[PDB]
Amino acid sequence: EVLLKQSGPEKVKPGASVKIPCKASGYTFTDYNIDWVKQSHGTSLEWIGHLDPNSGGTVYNQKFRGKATLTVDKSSSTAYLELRSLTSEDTAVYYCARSTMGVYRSDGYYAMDYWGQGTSVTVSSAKTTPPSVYPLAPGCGDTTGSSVTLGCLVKGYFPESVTVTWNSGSLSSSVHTFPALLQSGLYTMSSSVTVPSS
Amino acid sequence: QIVLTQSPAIMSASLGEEITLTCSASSSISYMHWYQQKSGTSPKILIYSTSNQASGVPSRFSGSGSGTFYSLTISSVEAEDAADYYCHQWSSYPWTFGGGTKLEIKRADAAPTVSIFPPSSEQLTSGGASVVCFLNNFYPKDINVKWKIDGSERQNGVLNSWTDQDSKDSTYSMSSTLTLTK
Amino acid sequence: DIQMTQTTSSLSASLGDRVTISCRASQGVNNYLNWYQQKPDGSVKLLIYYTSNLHSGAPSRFSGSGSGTDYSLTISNLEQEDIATYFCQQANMVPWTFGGGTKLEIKRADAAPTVSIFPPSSEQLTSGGASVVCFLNNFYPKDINVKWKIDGSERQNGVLNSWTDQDSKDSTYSMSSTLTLTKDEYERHNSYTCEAR
Amino acid sequence: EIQLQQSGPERMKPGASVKISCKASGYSFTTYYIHWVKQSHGRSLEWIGYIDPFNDDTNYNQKFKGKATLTVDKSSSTAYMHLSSLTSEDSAVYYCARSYYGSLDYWGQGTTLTVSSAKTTPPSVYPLAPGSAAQTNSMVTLGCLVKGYFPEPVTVTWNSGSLSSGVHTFPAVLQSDLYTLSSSVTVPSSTWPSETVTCNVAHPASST
Amino acid sequence: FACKTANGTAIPIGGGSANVYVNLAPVVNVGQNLVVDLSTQIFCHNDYPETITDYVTLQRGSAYGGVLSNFSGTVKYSGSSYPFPTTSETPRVVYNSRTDKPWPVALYLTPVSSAGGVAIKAGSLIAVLILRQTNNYNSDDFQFVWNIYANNDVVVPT
Ligand SMILES: CO[C@H]1O[C@H](CO)[C@@H](O)[C@H](O)[C@@H]1O
Repeated sequence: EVLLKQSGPEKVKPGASVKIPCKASGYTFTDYNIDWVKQSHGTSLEWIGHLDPNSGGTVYNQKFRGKATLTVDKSSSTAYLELRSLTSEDTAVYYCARSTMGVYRSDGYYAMDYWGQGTSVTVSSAKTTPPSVYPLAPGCGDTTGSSVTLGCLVKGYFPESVTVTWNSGSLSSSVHTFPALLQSGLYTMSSSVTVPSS
Repeated sequence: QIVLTQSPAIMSASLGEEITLTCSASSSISYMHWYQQKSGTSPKILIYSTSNQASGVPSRFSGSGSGTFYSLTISSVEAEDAADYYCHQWSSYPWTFGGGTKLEIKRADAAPTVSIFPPSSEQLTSGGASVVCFLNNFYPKDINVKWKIDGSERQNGVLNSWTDQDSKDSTYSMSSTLTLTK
Repeated sequence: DIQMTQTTSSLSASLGDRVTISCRASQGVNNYLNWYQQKPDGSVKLLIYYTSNLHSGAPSRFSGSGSGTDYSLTISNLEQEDIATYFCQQANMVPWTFGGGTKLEIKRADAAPTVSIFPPSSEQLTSGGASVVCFLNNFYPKDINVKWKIDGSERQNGVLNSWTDQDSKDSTYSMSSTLTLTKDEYERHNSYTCEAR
Repeated sequence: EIQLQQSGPERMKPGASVKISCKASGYSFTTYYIHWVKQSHGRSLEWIGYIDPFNDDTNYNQKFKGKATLTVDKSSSTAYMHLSSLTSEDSAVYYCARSYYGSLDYWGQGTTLTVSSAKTTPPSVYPLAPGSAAQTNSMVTLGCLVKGYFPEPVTVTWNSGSLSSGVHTFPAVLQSDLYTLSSSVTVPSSTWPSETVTCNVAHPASST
Repeated sequence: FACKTANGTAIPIGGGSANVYVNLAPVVNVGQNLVVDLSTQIFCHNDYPETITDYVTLQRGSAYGGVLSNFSGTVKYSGSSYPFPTTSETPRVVYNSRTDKPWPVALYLTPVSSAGGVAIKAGSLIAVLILRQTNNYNSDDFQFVWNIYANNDVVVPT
């Protein structure tokens, strides 16, 4: 079906530049426009610019005029967002979306109707550090009931992107994932699961 | 630049109740549009042109307003409606979004199902240790956790983390940890 | 509805002459009168709109004039490509109404018909019928009347006629007439004649 | 450039209904109206109505109300005319045209419609030769009579096209719901009967 | 003969003036049309259909503001299209009922070269249209003026 796919999370140095693709599929790429939206601090949404795939014309937000440029490639159904000089204020998740605006719509439906999953951008000079995984196990005083509780601990990783899977992805319920918290310049997170005694 | 204001930033509603979110604007605009963002998911259109449900949106969502004042109404709250709701205008350039309003579900209280874990051998090999305590599937969000070592309280090194409100059973969960040397 | 009448159905002209065609409306049209040209093969296209405006691609030989209830079309140098039919149409009020048409023809030296008469074939009689036919080839102008006489008596029924358009190579008109009877009715008479003036 | 393409000729039966199409190309389809015009036998133009491709608003001539119905399909830039409860008086040519500045600006090629209960019928051919005496001494006139066929058209030729000059072929005329045609050629009297001549008739509808 | 808009503002018998605020599309691409439909907005009726027939024509239509500076197009009126702004008066629409019927006018404006940014500002005047009414019965000829305003901004990608 109609689907927009962006790249994975990024880590960049201050003063660098980065380009984010967003590939379209499942619909006529030239029959709709493209929007870009930036979500900062996990709450604040704001609009970057609007792009016309047929001609490549753009409507920018004057807040982002010197920061971002929007480009298109019809030959691959791909749109790009490029950020010119990253600083600490440029850390956010950047979303591409499909917009019906551009022509006259008889029903009056002018909206961003399909979004791509965001690409998180982290700007830091610190170096990458692989995580350490320690398993969690119950103690001697189990008092085991019909079900038991296990978990995992991930400690000391950077930047912030970690996914935890249990039992090769066979379990999708009774699972808790905990958001990571900064600790002396490194992240740490844990997960937990409840399974019947076995 | 038109500023859209949502009040209050956090709002609560029990299952089956009717609740009305609000978004006010600095200057007059002709339409208001509403977006829904569930946790760990992109935003999604919910209402367009101030009164129209989008494609596939259940009929229990409605919108109304005019001029400088609009509102979004959820007639009967289901447990999957715990999300962040945003207001948006394109009637004036540049197009702006609201600050957001988080919706929380009220249910019956529940006791936390506690667990504890001693440091495993893997971290013991490196010389450091961390003791982890879980608290799963409890309501409501606010809870305080304390540690005791050899009959004495420890007041440092404790870090705590809360998950988001569940979209199935409307509960919270918390993980508390303590990191120590050998 | 607005009745639209053109003065003449046919216009004789010669190549290079100046031809003018007039239209008339039963009620004033605030301009909004158009002129179309239909080639003999049946294709139609617009020549002039809004009483004076040349459509793109139309030759410059055409011009328009008029106001109120009276309008005219003019061709400066009549050419061979310009031999066709012309219609005036009003667009001031719905329903839109058209004129009756005016077909152009080339002027010529008069020619008398080359008349011929044919008795029925044997095969028609074998199939139980009879048709006597009369040809009138290469006459001018196009007006002509044909009368069938049987044994000195007149007749007015059982006759089909067929006229061709003006011939391009020599500008002459032709016509045929067919009188169809049954075999028994045909055989009870002796004199069949075709006289035409 | 701007072009309007219609469906081909139609052959229907009384009491039936027919639908014809007009495919527009070369311009913004919803910006301009589309009209329909009917030319009878005897060639007088009558105006049917117009349709707005933007929202399918229609206006009809009071003469054709109930009979005609216009619709448009803006997805593929095509308009449709529907004429139902056909009678013999509905045989004509029907035109689709674009409108600009009060004038029918561009026209389709025209769709011919025939309403007749008659069925395919091969023609009879009868030769025509002079009677006891020739009408003229210098030239002789020979005729060919093609009778009682259906439907149109029919081609005729003399000596397989050898007599390319001096030949006349009158248009066909209906009688008893069947068509009748005749053709004539003229040759010098020194040629006939010395040199053979034959009238060749072909009817595609019956493969004759 | 009287006319009124969708929000209920009327022009009495004899002519007058009124304001119309129109919702437009937020973006129009290069090579696309900005449709301003006024048939859903302006309604007119005839007071004495039993004895009088009314003829209604668009006598003038003018461009202002952003539409003047960034757009070109055509007007669509009762069977045909004409330039906008109009260089002459149109043919007649007949009103013969006591119930409201729309005024069938629409503007199809397309961006010119060197258009960009905010093409039309919110609340700005974009057109004035003059409705001229004449009747069969007597010498009355009245003018109904319509002022068209943009109800939002419009932008054009560059
Ligand atoms: C009675 O006179 C009024 O009402 C008719 C209604 O058609 C108008 O034509 C006329 O101009 C006046 O407005």
